[PDB]
Amino acid sequence: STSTSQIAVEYPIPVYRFIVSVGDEKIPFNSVSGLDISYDTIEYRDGVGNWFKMPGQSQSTNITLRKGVFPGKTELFDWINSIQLNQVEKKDITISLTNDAGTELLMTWNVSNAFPTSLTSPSFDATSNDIAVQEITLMADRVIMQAV
Amino acid sequence: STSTSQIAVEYPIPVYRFIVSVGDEKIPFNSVSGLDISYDTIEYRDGVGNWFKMPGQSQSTNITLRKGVFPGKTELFDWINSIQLNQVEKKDITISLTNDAGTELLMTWNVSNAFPTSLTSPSFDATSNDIAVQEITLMADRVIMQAV
Amino acid sequence: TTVTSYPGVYIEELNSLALSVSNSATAVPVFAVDEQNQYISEDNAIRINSWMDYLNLIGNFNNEDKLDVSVRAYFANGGGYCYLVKTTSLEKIIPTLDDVTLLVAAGEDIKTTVDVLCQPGKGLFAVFDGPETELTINGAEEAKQAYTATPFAAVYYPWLKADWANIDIPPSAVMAGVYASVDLSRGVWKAPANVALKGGLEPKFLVTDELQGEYNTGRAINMIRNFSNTGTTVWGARTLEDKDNWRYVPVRRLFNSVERDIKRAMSFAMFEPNNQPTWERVRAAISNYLYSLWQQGGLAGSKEEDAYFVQIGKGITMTQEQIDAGQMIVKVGLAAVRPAEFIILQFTQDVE
Amino acid sequence: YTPVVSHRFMASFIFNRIPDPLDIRFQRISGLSRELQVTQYSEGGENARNNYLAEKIQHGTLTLERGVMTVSPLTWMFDRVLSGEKIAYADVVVMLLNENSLPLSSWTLSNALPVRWQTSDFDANSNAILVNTLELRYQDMRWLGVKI
Amino acid sequence: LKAPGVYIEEDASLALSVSNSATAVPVFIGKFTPTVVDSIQVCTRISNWLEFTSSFSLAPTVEIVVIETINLSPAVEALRLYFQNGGGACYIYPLNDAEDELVLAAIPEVIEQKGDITLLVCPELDLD
Repeated sequence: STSTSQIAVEYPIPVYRFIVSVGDEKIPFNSVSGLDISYDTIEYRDGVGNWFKMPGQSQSTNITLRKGVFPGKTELFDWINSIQLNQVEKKDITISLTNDAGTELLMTWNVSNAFPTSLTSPSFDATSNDIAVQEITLMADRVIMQAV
Repeated sequence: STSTSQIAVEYPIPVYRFIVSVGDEKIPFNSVSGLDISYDTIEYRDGVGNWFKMPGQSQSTNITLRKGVFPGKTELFDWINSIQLNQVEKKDITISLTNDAGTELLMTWNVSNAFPTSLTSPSFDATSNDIAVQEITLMADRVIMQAV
Repeated sequence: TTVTSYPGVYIEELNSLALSVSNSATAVPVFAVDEQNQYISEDNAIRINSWMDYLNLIGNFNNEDKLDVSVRAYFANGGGYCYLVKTTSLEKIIPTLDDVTLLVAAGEDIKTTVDVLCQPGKGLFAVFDGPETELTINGAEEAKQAYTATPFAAVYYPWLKADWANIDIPPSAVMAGVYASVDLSRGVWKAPANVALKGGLEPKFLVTDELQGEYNTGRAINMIRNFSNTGTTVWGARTLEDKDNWRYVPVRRLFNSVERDIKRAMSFAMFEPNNQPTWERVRAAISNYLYSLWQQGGLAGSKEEDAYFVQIGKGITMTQEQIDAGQMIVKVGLAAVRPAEFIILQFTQDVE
Repeated sequence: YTPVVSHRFMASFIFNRIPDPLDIRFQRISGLSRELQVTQYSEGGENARNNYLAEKIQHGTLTLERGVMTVSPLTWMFDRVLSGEKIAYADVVVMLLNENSLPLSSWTLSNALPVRWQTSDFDANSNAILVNTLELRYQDMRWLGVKI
Repeated sequence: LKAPGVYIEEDASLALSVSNSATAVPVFIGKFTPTVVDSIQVCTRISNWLEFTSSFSLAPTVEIVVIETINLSPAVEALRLYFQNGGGACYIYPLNDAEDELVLAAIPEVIEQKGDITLLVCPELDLD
């Protein structure tokens, strides 16, 4: 007979309830995926036999976060339209698994300097019951994972 | 108890009802897909360690829009037949999610200078109940997304 | 300015404009202006974007005015847009003005104003001048206590002289150019001493090292002096207070350059719903500012957990009675770099 | 500070102190190198460290290719000097560009003598633009601006 | 205060973690001085470092004996190290006398009344 306060400290947390904060805005997305922390490896072997392994260069980070379109809101396009030649207004993304209503955060992922590439417009077909869903694949650096 | 005027401003819009306007004509297509806005990335790292990321060159756009054949109408072929050596009559494509009857537009995608490549004639087989469906894969530039 | 009638080229001369290049930085000197100046109105702060914009105001340049030789030496060294405020209304206009990071006594006495103006809550760092007479080892106790002991001020003694000027040039003019020329090149955390003076500026009085040994202790007076290798240079990086928390100006100027860029980094949090998802959006807006300051070498240490810390939360730093009063208390810590003031050289004669 | 990208540039020509603003569209420009020639002199008992003596400065050779276009005052200049009519000089101003199409830095290449002029080859088997690899030798280079 | 906006202030205090756990709840009997109420609550429930600062002194109770040998009480400092190693919500029982028989014998009568204590500590140096 476990109580509801032991569940909140022992049991793991599910993916289906999270909030995303793009810069200073809160945009409700459908699926955020593709954030990770990768490194490459350097090997060095010599003669008598010493298999030295060191982690080397930090590898790039591009996350892919997906949203249905809405009749008035055009938010992801004016970020992929804002880019002239060399610079975008880079924002920071905070993802955080929440409570049922968004009154508590449970674990938070912070993304440092994010600029968008590859906005994909929806796939129209007259035989599908889907919602018109678009995605944005923004490249960034330094995903950190913060408790509470 | 939401009304039908809150649904038209809050609820998202579905893919199965759209109109396409090729140049000055209105041709009813079945499935339009493959339009997006992509960019490549330039990285620069130096010495003490500064991982500069800039978006670089705009990447190419080729969309793929699909239509069943009709007994009198031959419209997509006379566009892929119009090309002699170097130039086609380039048109512009406007895609727009609509109301039930086409009295309102809800969100519009404009494609700037479109010329066709790769018209695919239908696949005949005597064991299928399909409709003879052909597709056209036109390459273009500057897909923009316009509200209302 | 000539009127233009026909489309073409006009060959009109204008002798000796003494033209300087426009510069962009983040250091904004409020210039105190003596009350007998005519091209200023009080209870008003006019803005000077470049040397041509000041020269548009006064019309023509003369080397008699204590202000005119002051802003030339400012734009010859560092540049950046400055605010010309008259002294008798300077207590009303500086709290009014945003973009104020350092208050320059041009050639005037501001010691009564800085005591009420410069506070721990504000973001200023005033600079003013030493005495314009020669001062010796014997008068080290008299002129040192002529200033207050606040950690938000720095004093530069030797007044300048230049070939293009007649009146002596006060050193808080050039030291606001030096503060703006070093922050662009080496960042804020490096000391604004050991840097050259441009514009043909030269010190009036020669300073020995045994003279500077008495004006570095306590209420310190930084001094500029010329050397044989490089020429004239700044040779002090001490503020007025001599406690180890705020002893060096790069420590005081970094913490003042941090707070003005934290409070604009998390200014989105104003009038937001005060619950928990506002808080972690605040602790993350600070933490990837301080990390970007960490990687440039602004803080000391080696890890990111000896460098800084941001800790907020209910009960960690704020009580429940602070929630319904509308208060978010944030605790941030930093560990800046200290400069190397002394280098001693031990000369053994017998090599092993 | 932050580096700049290498796909915005324009190069304008100066034919006898008369500027040529019709010919700023180029595919690529060679990048400007200069080199101080050095004579190494080894001497005497000093056989543990080298000793380099300076000499004259050797400027590079500026190549720049463009798609073949309608005939222009640039093309009439090369055709005049490479048909043996008149050996004339032309000054070249090569500048980088900003995002707002403002110049960052410009290289002025005084008294550049048009040396060679080469088109790409025709071939029936592959699809590519005919280009005009035209290469001209300058005798001085005066860098001007910010962000060299 | 009195106006909205940011308020930068220097020379701040030190804060710690909360680290709640309802299984090993200690009680700190020692020389503490209350500052906010001073009157009636014979022992107070704190939950972290902030409820301690909002109720207690952050000041060692100086004790002088007259040629003089002195004594400084580390009960405020010894509780900072409890929150630094682990955490918890300890009851704090301030007791300055330790010679009044009418108060000292009622320590078990009030510490069974609260029904949450598992550990019993004494952060003082003095044997007597």
